[PDB]
Amino acid sequence: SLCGMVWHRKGTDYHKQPWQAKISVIRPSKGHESCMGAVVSEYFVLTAAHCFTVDDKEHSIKVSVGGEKRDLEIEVVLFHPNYNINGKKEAGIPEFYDYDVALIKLKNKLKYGQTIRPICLPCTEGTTRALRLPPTTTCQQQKEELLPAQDIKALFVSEEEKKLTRKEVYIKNGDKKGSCERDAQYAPGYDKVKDISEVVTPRFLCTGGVSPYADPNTCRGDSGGPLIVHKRSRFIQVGVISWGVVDVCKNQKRQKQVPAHARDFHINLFQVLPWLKEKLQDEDLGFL
Ligand SMILES: Cc1cc(C)c2[nH]ccc2c1CN1CCCC[C@H]1c1ccccc1
Repeated sequence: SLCGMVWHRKGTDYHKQPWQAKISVIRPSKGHESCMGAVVSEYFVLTAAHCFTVDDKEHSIKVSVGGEKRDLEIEVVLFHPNYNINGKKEAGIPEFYDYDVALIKLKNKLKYGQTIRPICLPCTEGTTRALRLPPTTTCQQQKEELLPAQDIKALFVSEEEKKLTRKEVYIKNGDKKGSCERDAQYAPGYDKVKDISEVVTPRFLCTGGVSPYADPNTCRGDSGGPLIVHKRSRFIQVGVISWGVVDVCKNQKRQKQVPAHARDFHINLFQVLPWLKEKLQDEDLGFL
C-alpha cells in the first residue's frame, strides 16, 4: 500500500512512472484513438470518461500497464454520474467535459512490481504517509499542502511506442487562475460562449502558457492521464487530463500563434471525492 513511489537502479519509462496506463480505442477514428490512465489500486485504473463510447463502454477500449503488449480484462467501466459530453449543446458548447472522469474495474487483480504500482490519491491515508504528515491530517489540510493558492509545479506524462516522457507544468491556482480559465475562449468551438465559466466549471484545474515558465501542452492522446504533484520522491495524483486549447501533436501552427493562452484543463480530484471515495471504498486505500 506504499503508493506513489518508484520501486533500485536508475531505469527508464515505466520504471520511473509505474502507475501509468495506456489505453487504445478498439474502433478508432479522428480524435478517438488513444488515452492514458493511472493505476490507483489492484483492481482499478482512473481515466477520463470521454475516452470510451457511451454504449457498451467495457468493450470500447483496451488497457495495458507496465509497458506490456498484453491487454487487461475490463470487467466494468464507471463514469462519473454527472458526465455528459452533449450536456451544453443548447449553449453552443459542442462538447462539455465537466466531470470527465471514469474508473476501469479490472476483472483480475494486478500484481504490483517494478513497472506496475499505484499512484497516491487525494484525501487518503496513503497520501498522508507519502507526504510524511501526521495522523491528525484532514482532507482540507491535504488540499492546502497539495494545491496552495499559487502557481503549482506539477507534471504529466506522454506516451509513444512504449516510451514515456515526463513534462513539467504549472497549475495556475493563484492570481493567474482567472486568466488561465478565461483562455478557454481560444479553444475551437468555445469562442462564442458569453460566460466562460459555463465551459470552465469548478471541477477544473488549469495549466499551460508561458508564465511562470513555458509549459508543454497536452495532445488528445494524453486524455485521462494523471496530473501529478511530486514531493520528496513521492507522487500524488491531483487531476485527470481532460481537454486542451491547442493539440500540439497535429496543429503546431496554432500554439505558436497563441502561446500566452495555450492552456490545458484537468479534472480536479478534490472536486470529485464523494464519487472516488464511494467507488473505491473496498480497495484498502483509506479515504479520510
Ligand atoms: C478533447 C481534447 C483532449 C485533450 C487532452 C486535448 N489536448 C489538446 C487538444 C485536446 C482535445 C481537443 N479539444 C477539446 C476542447 C475543444 C477544443 C478541442 C480542440 C480541437 C482542435 C484543436 C485544439 C483543440
